[PDB]
Amino acid sequence: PTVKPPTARKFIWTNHKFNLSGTPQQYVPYSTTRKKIQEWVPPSTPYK
Amino acid sequence: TRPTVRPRNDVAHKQLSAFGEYVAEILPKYVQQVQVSCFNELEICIHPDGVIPVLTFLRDHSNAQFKSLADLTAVDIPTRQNRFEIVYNLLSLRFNSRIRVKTYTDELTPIESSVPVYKAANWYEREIWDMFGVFFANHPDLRRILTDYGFEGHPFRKDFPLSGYVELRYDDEVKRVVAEPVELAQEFRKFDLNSPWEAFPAYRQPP
Amino acid sequence: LHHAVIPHGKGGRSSVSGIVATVFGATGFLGRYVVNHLGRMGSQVIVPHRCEPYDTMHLRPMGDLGQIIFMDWNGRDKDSIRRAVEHSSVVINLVGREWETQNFDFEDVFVKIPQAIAQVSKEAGVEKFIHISHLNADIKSSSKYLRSKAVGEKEVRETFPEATIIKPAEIFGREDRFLNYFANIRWFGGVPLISLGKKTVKQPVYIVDVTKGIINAIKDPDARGKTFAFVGPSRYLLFDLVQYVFAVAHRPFLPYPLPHFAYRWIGRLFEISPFEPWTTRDKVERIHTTDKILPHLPGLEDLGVEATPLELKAIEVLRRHRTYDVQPAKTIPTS
Amino acid sequence: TYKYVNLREPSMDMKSVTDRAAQTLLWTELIRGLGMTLSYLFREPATINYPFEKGPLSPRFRGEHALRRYPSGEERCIACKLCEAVCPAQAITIEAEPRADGSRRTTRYDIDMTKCIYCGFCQEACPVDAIVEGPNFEFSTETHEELLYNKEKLLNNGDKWEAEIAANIQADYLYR
Amino acid sequence: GVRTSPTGEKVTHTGQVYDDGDYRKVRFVGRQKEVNENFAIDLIAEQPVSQVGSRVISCDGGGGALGHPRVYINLDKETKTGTCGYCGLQFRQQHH
Amino acid sequence: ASTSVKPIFSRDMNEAKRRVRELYRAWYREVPNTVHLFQLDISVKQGRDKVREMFKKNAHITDPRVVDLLVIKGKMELEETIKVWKQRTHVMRFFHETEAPRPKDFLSKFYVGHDP
Amino acid sequence: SRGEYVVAKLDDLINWARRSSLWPMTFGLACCAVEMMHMAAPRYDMDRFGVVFRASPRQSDVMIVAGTLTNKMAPALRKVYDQMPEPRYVVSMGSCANGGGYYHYSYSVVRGCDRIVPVDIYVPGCPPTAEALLYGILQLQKKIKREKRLRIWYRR
Ligand SMILES: NC(=O)C1=CN([C@@H]2O[C@H](COP(=O)(O)OP(=O)(O)OC[C@H]3O[C@@H](n4cnc5c(N)ncnc54)[C@H](OP(=O)(O)O)[C@@H]3O)[C@@H](O)[C@H]2O)C=CC1
Ligand code: SF4
Ligand code: SF4
Ligand code: SF4
Ligand SMILES: [Zn+2]
Repeated sequence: PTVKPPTARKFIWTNHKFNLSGTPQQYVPYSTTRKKIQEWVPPSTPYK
Repeated sequence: TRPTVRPRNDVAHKQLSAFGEYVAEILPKYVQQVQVSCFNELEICIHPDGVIPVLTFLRDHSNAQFKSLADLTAVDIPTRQNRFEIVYNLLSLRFNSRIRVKTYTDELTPIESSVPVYKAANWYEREIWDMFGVFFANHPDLRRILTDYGFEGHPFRKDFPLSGYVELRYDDEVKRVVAEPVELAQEFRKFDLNSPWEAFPAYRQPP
Repeated sequence: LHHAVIPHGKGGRSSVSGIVATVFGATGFLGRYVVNHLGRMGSQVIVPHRCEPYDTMHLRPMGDLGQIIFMDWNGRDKDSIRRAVEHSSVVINLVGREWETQNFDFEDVFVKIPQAIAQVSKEAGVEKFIHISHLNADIKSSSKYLRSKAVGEKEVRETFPEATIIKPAEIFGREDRFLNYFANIRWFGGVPLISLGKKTVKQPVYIVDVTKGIINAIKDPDARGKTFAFVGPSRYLLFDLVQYVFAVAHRPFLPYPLPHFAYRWIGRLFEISPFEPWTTRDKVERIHTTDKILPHLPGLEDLGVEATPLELKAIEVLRRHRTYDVQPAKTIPTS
Repeated sequence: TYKYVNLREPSMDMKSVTDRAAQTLLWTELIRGLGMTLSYLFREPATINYPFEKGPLSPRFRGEHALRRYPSGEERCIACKLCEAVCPAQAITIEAEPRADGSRRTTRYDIDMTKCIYCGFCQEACPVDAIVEGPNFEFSTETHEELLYNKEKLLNNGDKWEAEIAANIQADYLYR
Repeated sequence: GVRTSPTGEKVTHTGQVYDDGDYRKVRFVGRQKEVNENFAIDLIAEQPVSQVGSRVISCDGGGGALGHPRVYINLDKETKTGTCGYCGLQFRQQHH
Repeated sequence: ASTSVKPIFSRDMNEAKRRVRELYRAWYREVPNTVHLFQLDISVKQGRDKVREMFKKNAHITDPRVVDLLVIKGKMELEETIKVWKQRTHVMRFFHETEAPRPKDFLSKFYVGHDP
Repeated sequence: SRGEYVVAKLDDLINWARRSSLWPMTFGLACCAVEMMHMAAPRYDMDRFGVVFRASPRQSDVMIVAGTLTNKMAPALRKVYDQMPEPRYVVSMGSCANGGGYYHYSYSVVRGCDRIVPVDIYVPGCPPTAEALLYGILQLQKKIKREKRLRIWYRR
């Protein structure tokens, strides 16, 4: 890298992080999509 | 020559057509159809009663000498009355040629075991039984070879589902490995890939 | 509530049962069966554990990916308790111990800790709370184990009124300390017993029956604010019951009497062990205490569970003790 | 053409027969084998000093999948689903919808790194060089759930390894 | 950019966030939620609109074979700009 | 000619039943040896009732060829138990000890899910 | 000296001995066993870390599952695991063992060895390089180095 530095991009990490398994910084999977079916909400006023 | 097209060998196409006729003239009682493919392979289609006669002739005759059984397998076609097509692939070191012999059966009709002709058929026939459920009569030792003990069904049948019917797991309560109905965390996704446009007009069927 | 968790599927390993449960003391004998039954149907199980993570490894294969979640908790730390219960719909308390340690005594584990869980669960909004008392709990008992059980059984019933208190008899199973207890006495030659085992009647219950009872109490709306008594189907004398165990294990049986005071004296000797003591003065009290009869409390049959005889599953537990058909012991008819 | 491997006729003269008697009694060919192992005792071993030294690799190495960006910062993926169609293990799952600005972008991009066979077909099918297999091969985990990557984990990898990923693609794209 | 929900959990660039009473949040206790901090929709909005002097312009994403398939964009409408369907860059015709 | 087919072992149901009974006797006399070699937790009576249940399922077959196959599979399943090619897990798979009971009535099925 | 100080140092002595003498029992089931052999080969030489090439099931501290676990093989695996003297760790090597990999949707494959036995480390790849399995083994060593068995017993 000293002789041939890499191309610079504003989105590249500046601080490299090592393997984080087994620490509070570990990756936890989850769904990235939002809810598909919306549920009806009953009215809040009594009908009689 | 055309750099991208496989060349044709018309010499070997004429020699395999002569021998196919030669076989059908000697065993009219069994041969139902002989065809030679466009890449020079010979197929002898027979009645299932001629498995032992036809194979014995091809192994022992002085102009055939097919002394090696390359492979024996089955193919499942649900649309035929006899679903299962049994295929014998043979080799001849004397004449440096190969030949394919095919017969048929169904779930309940047995076929004669070929172990007397080829000792190689012992394990192949167990595999056809285990995976397709075709019973081979007079087999010295017929039983499941590839599937698990107590397995129900024949997994290579076209109607057997890909993921099966049961899955294994370790249960702590009973201190052993148990079998349970299969539930998948991600269902296998089915892709409809076939294009609605004809690819090959040479193989078109009558309407 | 906007909506419940809406169970989906066929009740298998990858289904969703709609049960998000926090099990305290899930690394012991009883929790190893509750977590399995919760994970076998596709439940979210939060397991707060105090021990080394290596000692919770047997719980990982009991659920699908992401269904078993482990946290650190401290018995006297309220914040740690809160983290484990604020996402749950049911909390199950299995914390207990058969001996007093340097840092925890029977008061700490059976009164203060169960009270902290109940109070924090109420403040966090949990709906169902299940506490595990003892059948022989009584403030007038010679065992300090059973006296603290009674005090905790009340402070829980006051902090969380809609709690489902389960009071089982001595449980027997593969990892129990009840039948496995009357088989290691062989290492000391003979089998001491108070009054030769007479005058004591026990009603032991099967581990799986107690576990199936706990699960059905979570799913039954008619178990809130109610107390149960999980007892086996038969009552035996402490003598013939021990006689049966040695028969199944196929070991020599030399029952000789020993007075009450002498048993305590040898009880104190084992208590000096800094590890799990083989026996303790308190343990001797409960082993020689007669199991009570409380007909006014619902039992297993009210939750749909059929009690399992000790004869059908005694061999399962004592198979290991055999070196290299047994006649069933006598029972006490209900008058 | 063919050759015989074991078709020699041993001579039966006295000198030859005595040669095999000395071999039988004095263990000549066994001591010839001890000498070969002695030579290896004085050869420099081939061991490398991992983790301070690493085994050589090449720009074509196939490791941890990752999602790349354009030099402007916009994602390269346009949710075409060619990679999802070609993946022989069905390890990829994708969902897409119009973005707030109207772009064709994914809302889900998961790779199951336990179904994946690390074959490289996903990066051959991609028309915009979005999904690549990077050079990282040290990413073992302690739980099964950490190996189910979602779009956030894959975009973090791309930002993390872009400096090395770009240089490798520069070195090999003329062969593709 | 990343904005946090009233309960303190970050929102991803797809709009995902667990509601306050969702039991699934327990997976983040003693752990973290992986969120990428470089929102692509914001990054491409900072790029200047490129002025050109032709009716039709072509985009390949830059880098030649390292970009995206080459597409031609029509700039006849002055009400809006021409946007590339692949990389999101914008082009405009110079006063005609 | 359509209904004329090749047999497997038995030419009619009367001969087929002979093979069914001989197979049943083989299974009946093996349960005590099976419950002992595998150190099962079931009793011999429970073992012999499971054999009875398995035979009862296929009691409505009227095709001699089908009955021959059921006997062939039974003899194969028997040879695995005698020679201890199975293991305790395989033998106990006939009992389903780790599967919760599934309701058979309409109302119970209605409460849990959509399957009929 | 304090009791909390002696236990801390005793924990470091038992951890040091255990992580410096990992004797693995390798279940070589499929192609992943080949890469495991290259870890024992001269290039990487697992033996120089204290990790012996081959160990019997009763003399072993770690089980490496390298290949596809089928339904006909699962009971044999659990039996070998139950007979390993403790402490015992399991390393899952390759996509087949982690989650079933290329045969995930097969009728005769267990979808991940972690539903038959507990797993401590997952090594991804198909197959993982011999330098990737070695990285996993050294990651199990550090995990054993963080164990605090004695420091938790002293606080009971
Ligand atoms: N076992 C039986 O026969 C009977 C059981 N019960 C009651 O059921 C419950 C379950 O007991 P059981 O599982 O069978 O036996 P165990 O002793 O094996 O279970 C005890 C559990 O409680 C935990 N525990 C003990 N002290 C503490 C503490 N200060 N802080 C946190 N956790 C602690 C233990 O965690 P760790 O292991 O990490 O120390 C362990 O998980 C008990 O409350 C018991 O009184 C009542 C009647 C019969
Ligand atoms: S490397 Fe192959 S198997 Fe793995 S995600 Fe890419 S296409 Fe799928
Ligand atoms: S092939 Fe490339 S552009 Fe298409 S969906 Fe996959 S990653 Fe996105
Ligand atoms: S993970 Fe890959 S290399 Fe390993 S056994 Fe499976 S297919 Fe073979
Ligand atoms: Zn563009």
